[PDB]
Amino acid sequence: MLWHKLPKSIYFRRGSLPIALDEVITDGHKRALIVTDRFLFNNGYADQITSVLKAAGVETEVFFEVEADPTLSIVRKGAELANSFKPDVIIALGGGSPMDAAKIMWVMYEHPETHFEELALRFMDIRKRIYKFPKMGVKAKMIAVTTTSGTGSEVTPFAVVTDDATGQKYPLADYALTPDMAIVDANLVMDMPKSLCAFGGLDAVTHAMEAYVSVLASEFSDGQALQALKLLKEYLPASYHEGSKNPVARERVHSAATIAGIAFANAFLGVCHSMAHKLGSQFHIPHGLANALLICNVIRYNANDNPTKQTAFSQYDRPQARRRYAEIADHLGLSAPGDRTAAKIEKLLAWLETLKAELGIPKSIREAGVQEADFLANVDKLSEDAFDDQCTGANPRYPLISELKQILLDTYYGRDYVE
Amino acid sequence: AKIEKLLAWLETLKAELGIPKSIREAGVQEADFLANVDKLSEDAFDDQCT
Repeated sequence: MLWHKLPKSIYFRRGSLPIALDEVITDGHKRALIVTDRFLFNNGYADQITSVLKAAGVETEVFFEVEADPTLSIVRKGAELANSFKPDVIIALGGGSPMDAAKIMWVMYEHPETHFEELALRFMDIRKRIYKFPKMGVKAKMIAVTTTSGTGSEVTPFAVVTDDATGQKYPLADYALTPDMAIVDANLVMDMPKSLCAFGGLDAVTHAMEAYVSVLASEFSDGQALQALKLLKEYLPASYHEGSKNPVARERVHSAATIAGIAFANAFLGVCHSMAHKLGSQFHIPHGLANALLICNVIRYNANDNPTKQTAFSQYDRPQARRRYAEIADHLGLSAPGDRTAAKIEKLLAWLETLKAELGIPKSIREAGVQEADFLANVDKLSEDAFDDQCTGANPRYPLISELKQILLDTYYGRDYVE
Repeated sequence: AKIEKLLAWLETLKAELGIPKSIREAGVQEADFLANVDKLSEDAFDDQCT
């Protein structure tokens, strides 16, 4: 059995933040808490909510203590602040870290008796509905407001928490942590400088390129993935070169980014996802350009006819990983009227590197400022640590350990994966 | 000879303290460095040297 699960209401467009939070004034809440960053609190972005909320009169406060990664102790102080305050509306603002930080400090606010480890053990993935999760939404509810164009963490039920003492990652994922309302505005994002826009643009590119060809791809998220891929090729370079002098392409890039976030929230992600997580978490690389270096090698990694060494149910559901890449390529409008498969694959993967040219990213990991010593020292620390971190995964070809470090070495030197 | 023996020493010191050998290995691209070299060239002249 397969599903399609979304938040209850997604409101969106340019100039829609103050008119969306009128319905929480009308019904019916009186106390509120805001989770955001210190940086946006230093600027005048957090006052745009509090100034509207205090005119009707509600109790508001700001938690601007969010590190770039959640550290499992910030959320403990946040839960202490929350059950000292007792609110019933939690508004998350930002991108990435404040959203899942608010999710984790909300799930421990509804159940202060549950310990973290049984949450870390009972709940690690979906496709496994054993057995159930405690009832939430009883004394509070969550609103999610995005700022950065390119992530979809306001519609996805995912969270990543880093331990302080051991440095241990913990992913949490079940469909009881999606927010109740997602607000998609474009006025909040008009002054971000390049190339912060290009990072999120390539992040949305990879999230939409992956989630079409997964093995969990049902027919309910194919059309939206193809729509997210269609809406970037006209409006991402125009948003990169000028801005905010052209206030048309930026909001369309923003909206297609949250379309991609809707797309991968049901058919899950792949291997370059966790590889980008570990590559960015170790070298302190910003997430978003890590997979932009990897994605062409991953497309080459999946473009093989049929090596039957680690395949599974190859006559049951999946046609071919080649053919769906060909479908992306000739749907996008990049093909002659008379072609074959491999020519369409080549015309597809020739194009995004020409895009990455003017988006202005380095051509390997070494030009991003990564030495040889610590890289070759810890490559076998990462090579199998990126195997058990849920990949599993919906890779069309099941991988093994020594095939990932081939990608990790071919990317750092600036070569291609061909055999 | 004394001057040469002096500046031969702290290069061996920088060896085992583990620091890169030029600015490029620290992670500085060529484009924005050649863009901003004449900005920094005279701006580091008036700034009290003297």
